Amino acid sequence: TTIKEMGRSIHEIPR
Amino acid sequence: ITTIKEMGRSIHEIPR
Amino acid sequence: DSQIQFTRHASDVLLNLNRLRSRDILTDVVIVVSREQFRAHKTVLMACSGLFYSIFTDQLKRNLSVINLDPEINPEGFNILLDFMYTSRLNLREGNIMAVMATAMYLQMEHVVDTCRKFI
Amino acid sequence: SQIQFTRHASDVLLNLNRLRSRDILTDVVIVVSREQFRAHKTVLMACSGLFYSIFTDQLKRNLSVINLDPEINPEGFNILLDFMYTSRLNLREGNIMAVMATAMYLQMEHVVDTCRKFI
Ligand code: NA
Ligand code: NA
Repeated sequence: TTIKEMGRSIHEIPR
Repeated sequence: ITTIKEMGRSIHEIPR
Repeated sequence: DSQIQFTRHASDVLLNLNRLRSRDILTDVVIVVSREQFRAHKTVLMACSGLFYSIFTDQLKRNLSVINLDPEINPEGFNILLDFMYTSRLNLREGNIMAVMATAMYLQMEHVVDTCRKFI
Repeated sequence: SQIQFTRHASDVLLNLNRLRSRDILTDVVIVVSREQFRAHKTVLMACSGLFYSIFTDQLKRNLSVINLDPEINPEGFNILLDFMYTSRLNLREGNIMAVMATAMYLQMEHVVDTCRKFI
């Protein structure tokens, strides 16, 4: 069974 | 600016 | 002026990084999880995990080539998360979901933890 | 059950670009007519057949400095490097031929084929 997740998956590294 | 999506492969594929 | 947005470029890069991993090309760290060992690229680990990000931004730990995780961490759970990092696909089974979620919490992968909660 | 994170790869690539801009874990400098560009060998190899060959060549794979052909345009290289790390290729009338020539040199044929649509 495949389920799409469209939200962010991982942290965002800062600039 | 004219922004266009390209849906094809963008780069080479590295073999297994 | 024009800007072309290659919508599968990032996926194609990630596949090639996984191919490099499978061939052991330019990998720069081994993660040891009790009796099991997993080679990886530090850049991918840092991109995906707050724990690895914190380790490899420490000036005194950036050059570590061997990381021994806590003895309580489940190797299968780690392998599932490492595969997720390199493929965008999180493969869960009823028998391992709790171990995957616990490993994701330890690796500081909060969005993956939230997904795991949905499957009990 | 398999959960497919549809923006995961883009999120990874953005984070790799953040590491590049902060000079974290970069392992090579590409020199193009005395202009210097730091990068991650893994990303360069993922995107370019030329860099794939360079960084597996036993005679070159341990170098931390790579000098490109003297005829390669620095602006065109920067445009392609930004594309590698962002998926966005920025073209102008005054540089498209240099971008296309640089992509050919880097063995990035899909990028060359896109540039041809704008000529
Ligand atoms: Na890397
Ligand atoms: Na420099």
